[PDB]
Amino acid sequence: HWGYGKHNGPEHWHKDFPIAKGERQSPVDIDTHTAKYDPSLKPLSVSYDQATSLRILNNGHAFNVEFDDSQDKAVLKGGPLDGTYRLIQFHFHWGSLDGQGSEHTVDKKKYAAELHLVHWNTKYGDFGKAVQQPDGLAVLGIFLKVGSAKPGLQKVVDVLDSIKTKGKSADFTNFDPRGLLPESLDYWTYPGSLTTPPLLECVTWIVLKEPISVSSEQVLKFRKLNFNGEGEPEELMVDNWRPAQPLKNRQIKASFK
Ligand SMILES: CC(=O)c1ccc(S(=O)(=O)NC(=O)NC2CCCCC2)cc1
Ligand SMILES: [Zn+2]
Repeated sequence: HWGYGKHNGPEHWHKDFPIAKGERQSPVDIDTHTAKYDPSLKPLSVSYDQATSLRILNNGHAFNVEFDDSQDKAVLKGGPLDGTYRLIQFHFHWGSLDGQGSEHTVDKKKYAAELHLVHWNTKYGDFGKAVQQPDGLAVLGIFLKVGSAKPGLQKVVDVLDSIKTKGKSADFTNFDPRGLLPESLDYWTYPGSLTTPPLLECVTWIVLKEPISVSSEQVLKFRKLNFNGEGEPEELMVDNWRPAQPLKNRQIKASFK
């Protein structure tokens, strides 16, 4: 099936998933100087107090921390969003080296990695139905650079030896994702897509300006992960990112001057 190699990589995806060359594909380059401050943007409300992690999954693409999205416990609202969006999962995309890994770029700049806190609109009832809708998902994009450790990322780093290969999963309760947030909620926003197949055009994107600092050792653990399944030739999970896509008929709004 699809992957990130020479033969199944992003440039091959359009064959099985035509929308890949569609009209609102993610990620994009964020031209910070082309983006308009939008006064009419309401403030971003990130309400992660009752957030309930359950499991961590290696799906052979990335790893997902899954949350109990059976009630309004950890929600994204305000900003550009109309209604309430439930956190289902977060995952990263990262590089073979520190000079790459991010999917979104800022004035063509690539970060070491990028966090997707994935939420779905509660008016659609569930995630599968939400991705069928243009306003179905809100993804909170956060850039990772290498420097200081993120203390609140270490619990996730420590358990990754337990989910080394495709398919493997671990109980992962009580993780507080507020420890992955930067200081500032300043953000760009655009209409966009899932960045992997099926690349559905169901995403309101919210990328924070302020990156979080992770340690080289924290990112080195992500790179020790495996695309392949247990008992298979070792392919290291690195450069699991989609390059920037054509902006087409889209304006990127900013929450700040
Ligand atoms: C753009 C973006 O953030 C996003 C892309 C795909 C999906 S999905 O297809 O609904 N999720 C998964 O089942 N897999 C996950 C995701 C892709 C890597 C981590 C693993 C969810 C969010
Ligand atoms: Zn993602």
